[PDB]
Amino acid sequence: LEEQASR
Amino acid sequence: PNWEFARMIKEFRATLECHPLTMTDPIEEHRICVCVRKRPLNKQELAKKEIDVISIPSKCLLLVHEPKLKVDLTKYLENQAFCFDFAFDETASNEVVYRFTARPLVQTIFEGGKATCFAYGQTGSGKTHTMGKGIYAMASRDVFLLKGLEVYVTFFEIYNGKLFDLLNKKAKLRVLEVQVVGLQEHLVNSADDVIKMIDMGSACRRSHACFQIILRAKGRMHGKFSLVDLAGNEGAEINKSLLALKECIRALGQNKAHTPFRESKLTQVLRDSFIGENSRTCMIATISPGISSCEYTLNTLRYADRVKE
Amino acid sequence: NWEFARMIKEFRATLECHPLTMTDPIEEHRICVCVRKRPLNKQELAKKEIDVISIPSKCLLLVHEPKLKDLTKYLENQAFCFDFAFDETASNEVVYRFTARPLVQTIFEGGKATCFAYGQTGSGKTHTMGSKGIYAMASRDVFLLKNQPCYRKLGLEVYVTFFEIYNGKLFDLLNKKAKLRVLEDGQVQVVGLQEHLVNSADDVIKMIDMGSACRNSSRSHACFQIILRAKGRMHGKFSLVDLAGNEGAEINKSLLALKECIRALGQNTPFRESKLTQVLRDSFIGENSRTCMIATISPGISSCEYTLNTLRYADRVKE
Ligand SMILES: Nc1ncnc2c1ncn2[C@@H]1O[C@H](COP(=O)(O)OP(=O)(O)O)[C@@H](O)[C@H]1O
Ligand SMILES: Nc1ncnc2c1ncn2[C@@H]1O[C@H](COP(=O)(O)OP(=O)(O)O)[C@@H](O)[C@H]1O
Ligand SMILES: [Mg+2]
Ligand SMILES: [Mg+2]
Ligand SMILES: [Mg+2]
Ligand SMILES: [Mg+2]
Repeated sequence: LEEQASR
Repeated sequence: PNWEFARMIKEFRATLECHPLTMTDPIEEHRICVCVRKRPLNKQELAKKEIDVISIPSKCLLLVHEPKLKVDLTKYLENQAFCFDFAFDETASNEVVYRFTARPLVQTIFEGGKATCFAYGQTGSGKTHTMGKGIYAMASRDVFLLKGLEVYVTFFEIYNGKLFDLLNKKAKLRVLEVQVVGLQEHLVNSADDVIKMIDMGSACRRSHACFQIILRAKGRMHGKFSLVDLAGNEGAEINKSLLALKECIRALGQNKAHTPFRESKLTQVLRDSFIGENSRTCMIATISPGISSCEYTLNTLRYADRVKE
Repeated sequence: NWEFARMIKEFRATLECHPLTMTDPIEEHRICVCVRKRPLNKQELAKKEIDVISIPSKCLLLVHEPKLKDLTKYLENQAFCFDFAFDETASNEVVYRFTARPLVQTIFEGGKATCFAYGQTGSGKTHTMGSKGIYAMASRDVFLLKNQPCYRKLGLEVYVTFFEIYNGKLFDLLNKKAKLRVLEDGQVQVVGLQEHLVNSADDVIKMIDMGSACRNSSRSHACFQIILRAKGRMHGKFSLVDLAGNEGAEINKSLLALKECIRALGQNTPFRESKLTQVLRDSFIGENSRTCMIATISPGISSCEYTLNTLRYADRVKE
């Protein structure tokens, strides 16, 4: 999409 | 706006997913801990349109994108990667920072061994702020939460080989063969007393600064916690002291009996600290992500890696 | 080596990189660039050739390139970001799900698809593409669509065509290794090509194997075209290319032009230069054309001189 900061 | 670099940094980070460090993570416990902490770009730094230049794709990995130039003068990037026990960024509080660096060490001094923590880097990076509330105080109540023994507090600075105790208003001291007499050790009954010792020591009107937690039972030392805020790694005699540190720390993964001194005033008084079958240490290399302070930033890291040794 | 082995080893000791799982969302990309690290070979290993490709994130690769100054030791851990980065644990289907699978969806709307592997000899290309093959899995997935009760209108006649281009001298691997002719009107179009219609995915595999059996394999590209036809009318064409070894002088200008022609696909093409750019010119025009590049590499220290160019090529194909 992109891209995503998460974990 | 240099502009073209900020273009190249963002067409990098676009394609990049990052899995940061969280409180969900386990608290690791090593011989020598090497961490790094990037501070956020301040207003005055932002107001000049300074590109952030450092990323943290994970809990440990750290990526720096440095602006290089050809002989063409073709603007370039060279993406250098670095690993550490815990790399953490803007979002990281001190509560985060204490938990992964100093927090395991409080238990260490109550054992009978002795622990020391350094924040090291460039001027205006985040050394004083990290340790100064700060890591000193954060250990204190957790030092005081753990319960017959009494606790003593030391605070002093090292400049030009001289040694000041801020506790007494500018009270010069001497170091000898290891023992520093005139050692100001105030007894505290809880964080209350200690918190008052830090700010008073800090209030005093290019220098190392050391804070100590000490334990005695019969009146005999049990555990020593030494938290140092080093000078800027950029008269140039400071270069030597920090250089010695690397060697002093290194002899602690060799479980070594022998260490070098004299050529460094800082070490001498911190010197019990680099020996024993129970001596742990953490190192905090803080950096300024402001692109036009990148050379200082790299130097701050090339010092800290492989000093896992 | 020894030394450069412990600096790396020390680095990958605190590394906590995560591995991309199949569950990971398939992205839909107009121009996808991925990198495939190849597992270490027992021969490369036997010589204790050292592993030097750190792939910590689904979207990220590293190369601890070994150079030295006083000769006091250092390591330059270099980062390259990508849409995808495959490790030595990534299966073929694993690489399929994120490169060629979404592209199958594109040909069924008359769209044009073209997908490359680009790396040195002994990097993974001609493996990693072609039952093992991205070729084979393309068909298998293609036939599945034709069966679905959603495209069964457009009564299509699956075809096949596997040819090889070598120094301007192209060759159709569908005959007795016969040669071909290429022209274009005042558009592009081949001559003599024999579109092989298949109707079993097994058909394609035994259709490919000819070119396999026929075809150093490294001075020439292998180009495989899947074409959908409804009633003899062309729908969409999918080109899968096992490129010539990227490491003989015309070859570099075949990749000069290719790289140039993937540049303008993003900007919505200097095709007339090289023969590879001529045959697949269609798949580089319009808003209907998607491409996927698999720059594949070698994990060994000796390669690092030459697999840092393949990485440098790829980084200039995302813009
Ligand atoms: N979390 C934070 N991120 C960024 N800047 C901060 C943060 N906390 C405090 N600061 C401010 O940054 C300033 C830098 O001072 P200091 O930390 O002494 O620089 P250095 O320690 O590098 O010499 C401090 O006055 C402090 O108020
Ligand atoms: N991901 C992989 N897993 C296992 N083996 C591989 C992988 N990639 C390549 N190989 C092996 O490496 C060898 C060389 O690869 P190949 O693609 O045939 O040559 P080229 O790189 O010139 O196309 C092949 O025999 C193949 O078996
Ligand atoms: Mg900015
Ligand atoms: Mg300061
Ligand atoms: Mg790894
Ligand atoms: Mg090959």
